[PDB]
Amino acid sequence: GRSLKKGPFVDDHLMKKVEAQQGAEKKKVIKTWSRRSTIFPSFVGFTIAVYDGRKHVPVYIQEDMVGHKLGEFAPTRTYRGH
Amino acid sequence: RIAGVDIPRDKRVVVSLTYIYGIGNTTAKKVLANVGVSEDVRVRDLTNEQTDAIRAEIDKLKVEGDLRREVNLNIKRLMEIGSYRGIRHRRGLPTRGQNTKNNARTRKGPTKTV
Amino acid sequence: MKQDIHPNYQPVVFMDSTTGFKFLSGSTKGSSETVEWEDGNTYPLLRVEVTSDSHPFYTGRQKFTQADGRVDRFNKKYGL
Amino acid sequence: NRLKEKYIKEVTPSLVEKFNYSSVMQTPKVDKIVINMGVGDAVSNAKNLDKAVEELALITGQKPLITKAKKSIAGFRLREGMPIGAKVTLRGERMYEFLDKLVTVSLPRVRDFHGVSKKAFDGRGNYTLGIKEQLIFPEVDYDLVDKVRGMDIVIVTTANTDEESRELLAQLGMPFQ
RNA sequence: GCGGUCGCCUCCUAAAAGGUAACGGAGGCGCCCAAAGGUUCCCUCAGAAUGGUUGGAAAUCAUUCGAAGAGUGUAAAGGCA
RNA sequence: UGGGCUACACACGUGCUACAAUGGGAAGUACAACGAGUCGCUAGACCGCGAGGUCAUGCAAAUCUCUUAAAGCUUCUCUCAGUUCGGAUUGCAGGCUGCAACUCGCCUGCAUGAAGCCGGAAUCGCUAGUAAUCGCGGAUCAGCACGCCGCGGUGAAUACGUUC
Ligand SMILES: [K+]
Ligand SMILES: [K+]
Ligand SMILES: [K+]
Ligand SMILES: [K+]
Ligand SMILES: [K+]
Ligand SMILES: [K+]
Ligand SMILES: [K+]
Ligand SMILES: [K+]
Ligand SMILES: [Mg+2]
Ligand SMILES: [Mg+2]
Ligand SMILES: [Mg+2]
Ligand SMILES: [Mg+2]
Ligand SMILES: [Mg+2]
Ligand SMILES: [Mg+2]
Ligand SMILES: [Mg+2]
Ligand SMILES: [Mg+2]
Ligand SMILES: [Mg+2]
Repeated sequence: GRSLKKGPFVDDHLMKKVEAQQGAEKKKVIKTWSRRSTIFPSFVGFTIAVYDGRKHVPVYIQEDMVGHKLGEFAPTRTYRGH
Repeated sequence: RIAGVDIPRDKRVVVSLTYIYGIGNTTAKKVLANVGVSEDVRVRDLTNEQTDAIRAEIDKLKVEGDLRREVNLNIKRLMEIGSYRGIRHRRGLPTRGQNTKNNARTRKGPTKTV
Repeated sequence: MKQDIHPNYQPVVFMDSTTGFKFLSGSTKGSSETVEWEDGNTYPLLRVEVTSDSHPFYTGRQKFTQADGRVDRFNKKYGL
Repeated sequence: NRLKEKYIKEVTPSLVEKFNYSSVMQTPKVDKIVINMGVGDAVSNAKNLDKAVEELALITGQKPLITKAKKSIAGFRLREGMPIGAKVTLRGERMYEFLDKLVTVSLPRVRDFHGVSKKAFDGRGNYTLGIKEQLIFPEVDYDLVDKVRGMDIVIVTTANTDEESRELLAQLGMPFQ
């Protein structure tokens, strides 16, 4: 998969927002279009409203969720059955 | 026998070890190399001391119930976080990016002609 | 006790293979190997790999590593 | 007899002290072990019951008594008097030997054995263990079993209270959860 | 006339002995059992709670409560632990 | 900017791989053609089990490279087994390309080993270097083919005849 040398990936604007909110007693929702961002241990404890193609779905971060792309946690399309 | 699974007796030792869950052809060759046992000799001819050494190698390995619990823990982990992968597991659909308009029988199951 | 209706029963010694902890108990199975025992008596022996003493629960210390969390895995992989 | 020796030597004084028993006669003890094997499959084929009986006999060392349905039940395709379910009663030396073997050998071999429950008490001081599967007893031979089956072992003691039963069973050796 | 009924057993009617009618109110019988008979010995139930693999309301097992609330081949009454 | 065209109870077409011994696995060994290459083809060497990474060479090319082709042939192993057939699905760990691989790429290692035992009604191509069968190149192209174009290797059976 992702080359180890390149290190983990995350959008700079999203990274800046989380860093500014790090010293926050109560984390506020972070509205992002960035599906590409990988989740980080620092990201733990936050709720991120990730765009799903038509709206930002909030998703809560936790230690288990770290290490995966944000966009995965927000399904794009809806299918109920036939 | 080795880890609680009666490996075939007449077959060659390499294939008999593969019959162990969690051990493929590559791992079987590796453990036989470690133990010094020839790959051709059948298990029914393998001496007890060879079996003890092979058991020691496998004990060092992680296989069978241990491996199944580990992999199922990962799948359970996906589902519990509720990832896209977890939902794929939940609904029995291809998780690695396959198309589903056709095929996908392996994950979906048998055809429902409706 | 009625005769000729019960399966055969005989005293048999047990040793924990992991530790060698030894105890005498009856059994229906028969072990070709026989060992001696205090009071100078020989009985069939059933070697046991997993016994009370061997199994981690009875000891109170568990061998398994409990796996590693993804946070720590990520830290290790990317040196963070 | 080892378990009996352990009881009389360690357990009896310990329980006497803990519960301040005026006379040693108050000491709770294991009265009997009733191993019950419920086999409804006997209705479909009595050979399942036969093999269950044979395996039970090998495990216990005594020929089991084949209980019968006291009442006909259509829900299970059951007819009154059908020989469904078996049991063995162990007392004295055989009781102690089987319990000791169960504690030492049988219990660890249970898959992912984290111990036995701690709430399975009748409320009077008698315990019952629901074994999910055989092959944990060394005599089962792990291959003769055409159908895997469990059982329900009932430890009946003279303890008036479940607490005394639990402590006695723990001291005798019981991996509660 | 049509329908019903015709012999035998049980209950109510039946008015605390017995008996007692109606095209009065309810049900059964035309067998069964080689033990479901005789005798000797032994035993006590139905259900409920609690606990318990398959197993679920409910199969089998255990403790406790439980005087009959079960069973008594076959209707009912009487009787029987 | 993000998402979709990649959905998915099912139906159909077109192909890829298989169901095994005329085979699979290990080792040895031999013979092509068509075409592509400047920031691209890339020799050799170091590291890596591998995908590849590092150093580095020649070549704008009948001059160097892609590129010692695969079936083949010769030995060893497997012995009729849903298997040492099968390689779906799935977990982990990697490689790359790219700002970016979750939606949603390819490839590799370990792990697993799905259906599948030659296929109903019917249906497709082909008269010879053809069918059948085996690899190789290329266009698109940062990355991505079981498709398409082309190339070469081995190499049949049958044509009685025009009734349908
Ligand atoms: K898809
Ligand atoms: K299709
Ligand atoms: K079509
Ligand atoms: K295709
Ligand atoms: K061969
Ligand atoms: K992708
Ligand atoms: K076909
Ligand atoms: K390409
Ligand atoms: Mg294996
Ligand atoms: Mg895809
Ligand atoms: Mg009167
Ligand atoms: Mg009267
Ligand atoms: Mg009678
Ligand atoms: Mg399309
Ligand atoms: Mg086959
Ligand atoms: Mg022609
Ligand atoms: Mg050709």
